[PDB]
Amino acid sequence: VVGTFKAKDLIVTPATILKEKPDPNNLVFGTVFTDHMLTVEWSSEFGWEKPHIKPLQNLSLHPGSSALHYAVELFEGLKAFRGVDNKIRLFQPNLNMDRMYRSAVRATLPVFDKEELLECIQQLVKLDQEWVPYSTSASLYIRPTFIGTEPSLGVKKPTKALLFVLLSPVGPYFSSGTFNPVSLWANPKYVRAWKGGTGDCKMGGNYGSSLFAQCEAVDNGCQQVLWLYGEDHQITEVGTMNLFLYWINEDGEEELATPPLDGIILPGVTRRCILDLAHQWGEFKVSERYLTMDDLTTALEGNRVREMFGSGTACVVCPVSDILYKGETIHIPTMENGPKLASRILSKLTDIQYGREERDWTIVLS
Amino acid sequence: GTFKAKDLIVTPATILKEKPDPNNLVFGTVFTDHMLTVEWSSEFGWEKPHIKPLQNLSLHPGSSALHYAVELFEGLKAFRGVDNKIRLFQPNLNMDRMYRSAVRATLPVFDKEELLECIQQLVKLDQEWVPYSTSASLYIRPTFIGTEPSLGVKKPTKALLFVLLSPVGPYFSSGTFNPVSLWANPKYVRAWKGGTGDCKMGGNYGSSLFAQCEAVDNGCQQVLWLYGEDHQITEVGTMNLFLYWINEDGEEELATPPLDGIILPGVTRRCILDLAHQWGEFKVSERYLTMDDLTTALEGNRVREMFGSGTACVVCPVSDILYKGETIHIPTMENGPKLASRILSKLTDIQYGREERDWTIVLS
Ligand SMILES: CNC(=O)c1ccn2c(N3C(=O)CC(C(F)(F)F)=NC3=O)c(-c3ccccn3)nc2c1
Ligand SMILES: CNC(=O)c1ccn2c(N3C(=O)CC(C(F)(F)F)=NC3=O)c(-c3ccccn3)nc2c1
Ligand SMILES: *Cc1c(COP(=O)(O)O)cnc(C)c1O
Ligand SMILES: *Cc1c(COP(=O)(O)O)cnc(C)c1O
Ligand SMILES: [Mg+2]
Ligand SMILES: [Mg+2]
Repeated sequence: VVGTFKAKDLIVTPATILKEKPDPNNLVFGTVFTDHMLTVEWSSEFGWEKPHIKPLQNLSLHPGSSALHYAVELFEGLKAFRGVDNKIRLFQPNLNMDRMYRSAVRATLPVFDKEELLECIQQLVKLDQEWVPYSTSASLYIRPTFIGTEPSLGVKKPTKALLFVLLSPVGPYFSSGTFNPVSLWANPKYVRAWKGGTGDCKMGGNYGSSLFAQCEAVDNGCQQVLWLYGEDHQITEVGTMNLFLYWINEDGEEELATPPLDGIILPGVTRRCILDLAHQWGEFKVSERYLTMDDLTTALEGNRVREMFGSGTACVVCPVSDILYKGETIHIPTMENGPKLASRILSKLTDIQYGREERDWTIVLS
Repeated sequence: GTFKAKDLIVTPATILKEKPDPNNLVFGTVFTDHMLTVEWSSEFGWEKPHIKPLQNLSLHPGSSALHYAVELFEGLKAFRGVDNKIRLFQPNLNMDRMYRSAVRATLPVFDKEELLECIQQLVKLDQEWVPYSTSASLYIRPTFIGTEPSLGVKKPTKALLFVLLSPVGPYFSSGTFNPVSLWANPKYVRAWKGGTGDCKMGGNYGSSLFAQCEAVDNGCQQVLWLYGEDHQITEVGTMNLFLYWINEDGEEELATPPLDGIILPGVTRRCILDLAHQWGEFKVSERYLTMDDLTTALEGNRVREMFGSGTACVVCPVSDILYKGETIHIPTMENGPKLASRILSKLTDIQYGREERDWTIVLS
């Protein structure tokens, strides 16, 4: 019936008692939640209900809900930043709405009007705007979440769903607020995602399967998993981050390389932004290309590697110092090379996020 | 550690729901009066198990089951016998598989015997829901979810184990073989080497819905899951795949894909392999089967039967595969189907207590 919900229909139930804000320098990522959340119910029978902004509450779900049985679920991750000018900005949020819509279609969750969801998210951040931290090293994490709630054990396209948005204040990625280079666990026994799978979507099913390898990484003194793919051991992603390699390539050219979007790579907003910046600067070759462990070890032997880093909303730029592979520790000289490019990218993205320079990539809160 | 069945806290419902007509049941849509719930935390371990009225779950919206598919499930049945004794069927294999799935999911381990006793006590309390029909059964859905209120992608420090009961009818309303048409599109891959395809983890299923919709759009009832450059035939929807044929060496053979990481080790699959091995009437091979193997065999009139196996269907004969724009006929229904019928008769006779078997347990 109701094709899609509208921000103009928002029903706002303000909280009576507002919670004390956390210290932005003693925050664990995604553990502290703001006063309010967005919820929107859908059914096949009646379509989208009116959207609600209401106090953070537990969800009341039928125990047969397909999100709990068949991972009929997806999420997004984007941030609000309090600028040096005290204006709150979103960063490329229409890219998150596009990616969420694409994920919903592949999940068989009901489609929604992307502009109306973004306006609902803006109104939620506006209401909880004092949760956007007063710190140029902290931000407000925005977690749109979309779950199948049909009370049927049939493996089927859902006839009931809930779209909701949580807000979580977060500090710097590492407590130190400076580059803490990560050690990676590279075990080809595990595969994050495969050709013909859903690795290019933020569907919950891609993450539950990763926890065992992450635990093995921590057991072996590593902070993140290096996700290897195929007989040639392609390096694909670092934990929940896109993978960048800054090196002299096989042709002796200075190059920033990242795996191509061939179906096993999550198309990161950060990844997109870094490729755009590197293209704009025009100071070295920019290549979306396959990179193997043998490519990397051959390059290290030839002193051709400068930097390796992950990219993502949570870290921005996460330098890599070491990879544990085939029972050996392989040193990556990222931190002995500045890291010049990683630092330059972090400085440029944070200058844009916190309004130190104007950009088409930011929207001031409505 | 573990919860213990001896600690069960039973809160009976004071209002009972009307039992459904056993001949008008939609699979997994009707739920019984009671459920099992058991809370876990890293801090305190397993809480006492509860049998209480079916209720909504109250979950923190940050629960890792909702964000990162930190979840697994099982599927097994209780059957009201011809002698009116309620029986479970190979339930220890479900407990083994659930335990193994929990380890792969990084959910907390539990005592398999304690969970089975808790399930028996739940079915016993709701035993009148086990249908009065030799074509209907009580579906048992153990479910295990991460309830950590954290957006970190991490091993959960909070979890809920629960069990739902759902009365269900025959797989097809007719209660006779309705052979399935399969949609074979290699662009979709159910599972990969180094993934979780050999575990009943929720994450393996959410990704499948789009392909299932495409199957139904093209007049097919199930997806044929193809893998690799050679187009291995792996599974049929949520069922293991059996091929009864004359193999390349001219030998009568029952073939099924091997457990190399992309196959869910079905209880029904296990039972069928056990029966075929016991009978000793033909070769039994856990081997790769490709679309080219199958079409070469069909061209040589070497195929007898193809069927899916699973708790829901038992034996699901396959009549056709839509592949590369061609409808490929499988002569299953023109060959009896003799083996499919024999397997269905044997397993249903055991389930409904028409013959004694080590595979069944009479309810606690
Ligand atoms: C072996 N371990 C892994 O490979 C691993 C994987 C993911 N990780 C994250 N992490 C999320 O938890 C969530 C997250 C998204 F996408 F939700 F924002 N991004 C992420 O980087 C973090 C993290 C996140 C935020 C702040 C500090 N640390 N650390 C890891 C480690
Ligand atoms: C393109 N479509 C597919 O490939 C497809 C997939 C799974 N399917 C099931 N089905 C579950 O829905 C659930 C289920 C488990 F495992 F939970 F018991 N088994 C299952 O066979 C059913 C079904 C189940 C019970 C009764 C009648 N029909 N039909 C399909 C079709
Ligand atoms: C979210 C995510 C990324 C990073 O995407 P951003 O939009 O830059 O936050 C990378 N890899 C995986 C697997 C992800 O889920
Ligand atoms: C559950 C399941 C089966 C069948 O298992 P049974 O124990 O026989 O019910 C087959 N394949 C997949 C993918 C499954 O999830
Ligand atoms: Mg519109
Ligand atoms: Mg041929």
